[PDB]
Amino acid sequence: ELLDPEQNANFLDHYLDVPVDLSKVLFICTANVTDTIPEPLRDRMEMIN
Amino acid sequence: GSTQGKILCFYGPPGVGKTSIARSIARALNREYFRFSVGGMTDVAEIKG
Amino acid sequence: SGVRNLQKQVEKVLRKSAYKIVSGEAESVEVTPENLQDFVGKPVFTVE
Ligand SMILES: Nc1ncnc2c1ncn2[C@@H]1O[C@H](COP(=O)(O)OP(=O)(O)O)[C@@H](O)[C@H]1O
Repeated sequence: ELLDPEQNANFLDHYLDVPVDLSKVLFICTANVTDTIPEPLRDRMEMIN
Repeated sequence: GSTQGKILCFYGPPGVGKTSIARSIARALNREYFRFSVGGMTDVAEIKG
Repeated sequence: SGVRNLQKQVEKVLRKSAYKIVSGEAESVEVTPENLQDFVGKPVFTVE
């Protein structure tokens, strides 16, 4: 739900229910080897090396 | 046109300079930086309070 | 089977159109099916 380009725009957390709008944020991910990451998650982002 | 989201990943031997270039992009693009390790967590509440 | 998820998609697309209006260039966004992949990015699923 965080990393979905669309659903970040209405991110919500248990403390303050109201949606937040993360749409402009630039997430990045770092993994020592890209394969161990579960398939549904690995498949979205590109695995630059 | 405007910025667009996409997720991306970097991977390679530890200590290749990954995070340093990450921050370099944060000051390249001029966006604000904030690192957030997530190695080995399972308490989803940390991501949502 | 529910329509809530399509309502979220079209919402996101619309709000991006609002962002193209209120500060962006066009005074009248004109969505077309070929255009949509611009707004909401590339299709994810295809192979039913
Ligand atoms: N091409 C490079 N130029 C300058 N410093 C580098 C380069 N490659 C690696 N480093 C240094 O190596 C270290 C590696 O750190 P970093 O990418 O920040 O996280 P990690 O240690 O996980 O790689 C940094 O201190 C960085 O300055």
